[PDB]
Parts: sequence; C-alpha cells; structure tokens
Amino acid sequence: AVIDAINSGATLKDINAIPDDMMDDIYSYAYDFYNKGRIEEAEVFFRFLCIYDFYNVDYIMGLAAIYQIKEQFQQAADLYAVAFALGKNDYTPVFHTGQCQLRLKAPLKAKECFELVIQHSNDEKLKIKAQSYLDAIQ
Amino acid sequence: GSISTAVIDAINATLKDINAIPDDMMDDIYSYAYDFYNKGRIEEAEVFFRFLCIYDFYNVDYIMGLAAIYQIKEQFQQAADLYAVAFALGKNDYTPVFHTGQCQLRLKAPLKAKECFELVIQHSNDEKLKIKAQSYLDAI
Ligand SMILES: CSc1[nH]nc(-c2ccc(Cl)cc2)c1C#N
Ligand SMILES: [Cl-]
Ligand SMILES: [Cl-]
Repeated sequence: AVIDAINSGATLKDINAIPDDMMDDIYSYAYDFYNKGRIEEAEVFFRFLCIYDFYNVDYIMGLAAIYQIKEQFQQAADLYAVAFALGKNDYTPVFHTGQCQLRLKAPLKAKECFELVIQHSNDEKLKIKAQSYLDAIQ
Repeated sequence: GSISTAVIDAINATLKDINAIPDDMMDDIYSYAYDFYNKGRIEEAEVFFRFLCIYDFYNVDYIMGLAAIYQIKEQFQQAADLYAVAFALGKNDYTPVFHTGQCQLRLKAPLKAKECFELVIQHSNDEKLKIKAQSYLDAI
C-alpha cells in the first residue's frame, strides 16, 4: 500500500498511514526538540514529517527553520519558497527568506523580500520586523 | 509532481549542484518545450517543462511554463501552487497573481480570487492587466 504511494507520488497523508492525533503529537515533539536546542533530533523529526506530507506548510517551515539555524541558508530559502506558495497569503516564509539572503550576501534580494512583506502582509507584527531590517540595510 | 520533487530534494547532492547540464543546453530545451507547446503538443511540452523543473526548480521561466500547462488542462490547484512559487522567487510582475485569481475562481474560492485581483489593481503597473483584473472583480 505504501509502495503504491511511492510509485504514484502521493503522500503518506493521502492514504492515512498514521492517525491524525498521532501526527499532531509527532509535530509537537518535533517542536519540543527544537525549543530545547536538540537540533539533530528536531531535524530527524521534521524530515519525517515532510516525508509524511510534503504539502503541509507548517511541516516545511519547521524543516526550513532547522536548515536556517544550521546556516544552510540556500536550502532554507528553497523550502521557504515552497512554503510560501502552498499557503498563498502568509508572508512569514518571505520574511525568513530575506534573512537568508542577507547571510548569502545578496542584500538587494533581501530588500525585495522585506518590501514584499510590507506591501502585501496583513500581519502587523511581522511587518514591524520586516521594516527594522529594511531600515538597517544600506 | 514538481513541488514534491523539490521537497524530497531538500529533505535529502542534486544534478544542478554538480552543473550536470550547462546553461546553453537548458536554454535549448526550454525553446524546444515551447515549440511543442506552440504546436498544440501539450503532453510533450509538459514532459519537457517537468524535466526542466526537476533540474532547476527555482527558475521563474520554467515554473511559469508548467503552471500555464496545468491551467489549460484545468488542473487549477496545481497551477495556482506553481504560480505562487514563481511570484515568491522574484517574478517581477503580477501576472502569476492574476492567473492564480483565475484558478481560484474555477476552484469555487471567490474570496481567494478577490484577494488576488485586488493585489493586481493595487500594486501592478501594467495598466492592461489591471483592467482585466477589475473585470473579474466586477463579476465577483
Ligand atoms: C488565499 S487568498 C490569497 N492572497 N494572496 C494570494 C496570492 C498571492 C500571490 C500569488 Cl502568486 C498567488 C496568490 C491568494 C491566493 N490564492
Ligand atoms: Cl490555495
Ligand atoms: Cl543582491
């Protein structure tokens, strides 16, 4: 049954391979490892989650955050672009992409990211953070 | 699909990481993909754009070509998802937002579509695209 999803490209979530409440528990445990600084374990758990459902925006954001913490900034930025697309109107991944671009020495790209947050987002606290980066970029 | 390939690659080096296909060859394959597309050979064009997006997913031109094919095929959610990737990457115009609005209308999500068309009117400098977006808004 699982092999069928491997051959059809479907997710494990599409075939309800693990119950909903158990997946919730695994996501909460992943976030616990993350908040405790247990980065290697959080990375295993967020990779597990993204294998289970690679369209879940919160699962992708968790793995992207791990990569950003590990200073794998391009790999983080790649996942953030997917996370943005799947959620359509949440500019948090665009904000974090701006941070990654600064670390990649691409300040004009970073400015474009933070400006996009300011222009489109309805999240006032997020826009405040984005503006503080814009104020600092030369 | 293209998005699942991108995520699996990120979970797990890639072909692009080793410069396995040079720029000029990718340019040629892109032009061949549109040759198929322009002749109505949509299935072959889809294979070629999928090939391009496996090699270099984070490329606005490849993403936009594949999104157009899904919209024509009435695979509206897949099209909307790819248009949003194109916009996030830096696509310097609001055309992917406009087309996402069209897709959301077909998905019976008129409130999502309204948000898309309103973004076009507020932020695009393409006066013709703005008129088109307003005509959809007038109908919602
Ligand atoms: C869920 S309401 C909504 N707000 N913004 C969008 C949006 C933004 C950029 C792009 Cl490229 C496509 C769509 C959207 C949708 N769908
Ligand atoms: Cl959507
Ligand atoms: Cl730059």
